[PDB]
Amino acid sequence: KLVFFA
Repeated sequence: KLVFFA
């Protein structure tokens, strides 16, 4: 899994 917030 890969989750990325900006």
